[PDB]
Amino acid sequence: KRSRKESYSVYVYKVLKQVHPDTGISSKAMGIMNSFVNDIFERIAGEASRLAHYNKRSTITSREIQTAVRLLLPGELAKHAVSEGTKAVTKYTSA
Amino acid sequence: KRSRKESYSVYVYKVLKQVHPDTGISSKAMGIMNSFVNDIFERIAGEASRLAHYNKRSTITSREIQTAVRLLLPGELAKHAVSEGTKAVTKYTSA
Amino acid sequence: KRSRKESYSVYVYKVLKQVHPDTGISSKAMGIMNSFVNDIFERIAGEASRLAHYNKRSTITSREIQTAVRLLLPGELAKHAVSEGTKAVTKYTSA
Amino acid sequence: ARAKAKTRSSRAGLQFPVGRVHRLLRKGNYSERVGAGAPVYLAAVLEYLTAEILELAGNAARDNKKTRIIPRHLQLAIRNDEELNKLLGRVTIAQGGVLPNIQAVLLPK
Amino acid sequence: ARAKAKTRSSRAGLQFPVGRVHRLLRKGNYSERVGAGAPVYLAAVLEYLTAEILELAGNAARDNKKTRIIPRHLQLAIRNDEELNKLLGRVTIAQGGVLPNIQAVLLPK
Amino acid sequence: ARAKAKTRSSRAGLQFPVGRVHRLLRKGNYSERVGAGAPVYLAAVLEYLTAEILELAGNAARDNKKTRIIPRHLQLAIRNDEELNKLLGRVTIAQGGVLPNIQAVLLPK
Amino acid sequence: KVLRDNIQGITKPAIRRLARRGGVKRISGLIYEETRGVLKVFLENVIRDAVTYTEHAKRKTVTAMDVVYALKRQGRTLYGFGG
Amino acid sequence: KVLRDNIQGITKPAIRRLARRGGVKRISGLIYEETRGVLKVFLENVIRDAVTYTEHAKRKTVTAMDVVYALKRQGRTLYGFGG
Amino acid sequence: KPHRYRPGTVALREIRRYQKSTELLIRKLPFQRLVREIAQDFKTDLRFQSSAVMALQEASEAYLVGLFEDTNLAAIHAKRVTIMPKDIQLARRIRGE
Amino acid sequence: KPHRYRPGTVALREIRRYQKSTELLIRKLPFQRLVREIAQDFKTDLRFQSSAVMALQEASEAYLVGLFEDTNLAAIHAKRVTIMPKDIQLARRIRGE
DNA sequence: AGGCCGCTCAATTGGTCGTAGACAGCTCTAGCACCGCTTAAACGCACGTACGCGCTGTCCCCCGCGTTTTAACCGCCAAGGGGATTAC
DNA sequence: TAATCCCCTTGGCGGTTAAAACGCGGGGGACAGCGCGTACGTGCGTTTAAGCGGTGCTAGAGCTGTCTACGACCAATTGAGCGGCCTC
Repeated sequence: KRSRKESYSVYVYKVLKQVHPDTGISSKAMGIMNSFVNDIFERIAGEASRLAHYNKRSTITSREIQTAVRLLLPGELAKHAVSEGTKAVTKYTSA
Repeated sequence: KRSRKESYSVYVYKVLKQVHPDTGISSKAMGIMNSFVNDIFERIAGEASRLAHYNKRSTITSREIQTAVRLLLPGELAKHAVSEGTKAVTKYTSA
Repeated sequence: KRSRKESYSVYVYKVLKQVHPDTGISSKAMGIMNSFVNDIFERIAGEASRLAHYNKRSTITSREIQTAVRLLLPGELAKHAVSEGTKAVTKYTSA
Repeated sequence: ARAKAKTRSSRAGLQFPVGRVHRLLRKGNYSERVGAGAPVYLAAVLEYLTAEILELAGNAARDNKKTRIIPRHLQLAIRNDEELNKLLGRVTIAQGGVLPNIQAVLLPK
Repeated sequence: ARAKAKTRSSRAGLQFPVGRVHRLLRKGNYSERVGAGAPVYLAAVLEYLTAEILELAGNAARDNKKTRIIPRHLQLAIRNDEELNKLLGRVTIAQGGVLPNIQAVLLPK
Repeated sequence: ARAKAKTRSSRAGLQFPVGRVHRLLRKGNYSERVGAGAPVYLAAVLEYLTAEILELAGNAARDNKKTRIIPRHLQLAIRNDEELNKLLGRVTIAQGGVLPNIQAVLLPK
Repeated sequence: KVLRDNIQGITKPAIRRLARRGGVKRISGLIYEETRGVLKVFLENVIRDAVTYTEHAKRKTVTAMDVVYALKRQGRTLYGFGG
Repeated sequence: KVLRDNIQGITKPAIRRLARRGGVKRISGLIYEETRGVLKVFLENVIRDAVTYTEHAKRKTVTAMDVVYALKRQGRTLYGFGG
Repeated sequence: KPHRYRPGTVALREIRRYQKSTELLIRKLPFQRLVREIAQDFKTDLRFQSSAVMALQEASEAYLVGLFEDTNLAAIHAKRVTIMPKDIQLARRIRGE
Repeated sequence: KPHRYRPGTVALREIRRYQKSTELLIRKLPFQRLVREIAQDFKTDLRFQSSAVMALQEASEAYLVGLFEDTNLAAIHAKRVTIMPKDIQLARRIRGE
């Protein structure tokens, strides 16, 4: 065999079957969404590091991530992301 | 009672009087210099972090910094900086 | 059994490999370097001796050599020459 | 005597790997400690964007009567969402093509 | 009983702090570990860069018959150097104004 | 017993021998007593001058697709610099040749 | 204490002065309101980022460092204000 | 061993087809050579960084992932080749 | 007769006079009032460091100057000197706004 | 009489087709040789993954099409249907290059 | 500004301890080189036809040159907000 | 997070033109209809090297064992470097 390389194949596929059970996906588009999730993850991660620097915070919390979302994400994307993450963090807080 | 705020005043003053003993300075010019040194410092530092990540390096060395110089710093300034940096690490290893 | 003959070989080699790490050396070009070093050294030393005579100073310091550079070396190079000389005496006094 | 090893993505009711994102941020040099809800919130945001994009991609595939996600569909979906557009203005899609854009001055009388 | 305190900035013979730049790189969360030549190389680069900045500022001040650097001199120093311009194309300067720059069509005849 | 010694060239951080230039000044019959900054100043001047001319020779060698310096490169480097020509107007160079120089009346048409 | 029409507080001759610093000789009548609108949009974006910073900083006073970081995130980095 | 002219290999009808994809209806004959020049400049800017990555990687074979790094540095991030 | 310069002469004098100038071209108090005005919409009772107000002032001034540089490049591209807001919109949209 | 289209019609059909189509419009192998000859201009005897060659390709045509969209914006701002290189030079200055 | 005086923190050093990647070295695999058949490319010349822009004119639109006025600016005064600092 | 304090921001006030504002003569600006040399799209056949497809191989890409450089970190100690001030 070879070394296992982490990718986002199965999670994107689960989410796809959540939104579209009936369809397929090309591997080229799959690599594009891998690049997408890695790129946006890097943008938000760097922005959260910037704000943790600005507030002199040694720890990046969901407050910082929410601030970075409100910075980068436009308008309704930002507020529904806030709603989704808030619902998720309440469910995880309630386990 | 006050808290110290660190700035690069005395070093830029030193090298200014080294290269122009007769030349004065204004303080807001020094503010622009502080903004410059922090700006270029964070550019080079972020690029060095990127190169450490790309080549799976947990340690940022002079090779990373020189690579970042060839990337960001264009052309002639890059070659001069390489030259005095090579001199600088050389005399540093001899010291 | 032979006797040592001194030259300026390794220093010009070091300087060339600093400014051009990949450039080679022909031996008679190196003879031109040794003769050039000896020639310019004798010119500046004679000028320093004459200035020491004319100011009745029995000691030739960096001021005499600086005057000699201002005299013999024409302009733009002489200005740069004063620049490394000032930086060198500063770093030598600091060391 | 440990209980069942449950997954934090399902603890959030979500699909994106919470453990992977938290480990990446621990190894990404952004903060040495990461707040507990930070990767959960991040994965929720990532899944929300990914879900809406995949929904648009499936709808665009259905629009051109195809059943498979294509990078052309990704271009035609993301570049036609203006907030995703200025979210991703300087980002290139491989083999995505371009938006159908004719200037009205280029069209004949 | 102890080695004499002789700083690494003096070891470089350079005025920029090896120690302060090193601690800002370590604190700046770029990697937990940093090679020894990295901050000395960086400080050499920074001090050299500021050296040509100070040269151009000095000649700009000497041109406008003032002995003191004003940010107008900084404007004239930065924007008249093509590599510095490529370094600082997107950088804004306080109270610097612009280059003396008129297009040829604006002149009479 | 004894402090470990560095050369004064290393104390300057310059490649030219400060000690050798100092002894050739003291034994060259120019002054019986010599100030301390004089030989380091002169040695820095000489090293900078040789650095410039070696840079010029290296670029000239790269122009002629030759890896190694030749005295033809030295002749081209000296005679094509104005201030170096002022330094070496009366200096003869072994195996150097001359500049490629044809007067305008010598050329046809 | 409420303010209503201070976009007109950036005066027409101030617009002319800025275009002189921009080197603009002749300025149409349609220019000024469009400049007001685009500067309004730019300011809205910048102080939106700055207000986000300030509420994330749990502060009430807008600071110039927040202005600096907001301009950095829009690729309009400013020197000379404590950055 | 060496090659002297392959910038000609980015042919004139290829430029024409791209300008059709770019939406150009009429293309001057002066367009093609200067478009070759500016793409030449851009590819030099990219590949200089990519080579810098490559000897920073101690490799002799150029990979696509460093091309992605160089493009992301220059603000022209490409999706479809990462990892 | 009173002295009258031809149209554009005083314009060019303003060109040279404000390129040599370094001072801010906006009145300070209405600009501060405007930033308080717009920021009150996003968050109530906001207070401003005056230095932050002049920072916004100078940054906005230079951003507008860069905008009019792009604009009059488009105008000399468009063989005009009377710039019109479509030039600014061209500069913005080619810049990506 | 053999059939012939009026000018712009095949240009517009090509415009529509390659806006619809997504494929590369340049031959891959001369592009690869150009990549290698400019590689040896920086470092001789480099080897290139084919994926790197096509990745550099789609990056190149995307950059190009962005410049040509800006070129059409300038040309319609220059009130024209035929582009000239000064449009591209203008757009290159507008992007800050 | 700058230069001088008082504080303080930071920067270093010696050692120590953990560890990172450089180096060697294998291996195996895709890039490279070579070879062969096909036809898209391409390109080049002819020609139809539309392009860019300028002359003249034409219509109108801010620019310049004032006067008036008013509130911005500057100087002065009172309030307290909150920001930052220390401790828990 | 509590306290708090102090200093830095915010509101109020009195004049003062600086700045805005309004208006009017006027030259310039923008630019369209038509013209006119033009410059390039389009046809379409030909050439050739790209494209496809088919082989051989080892350069180096990538993976694996070592090992020593290599550098972070703590107590201490110092010396440079910043807060403060005043002054020419």
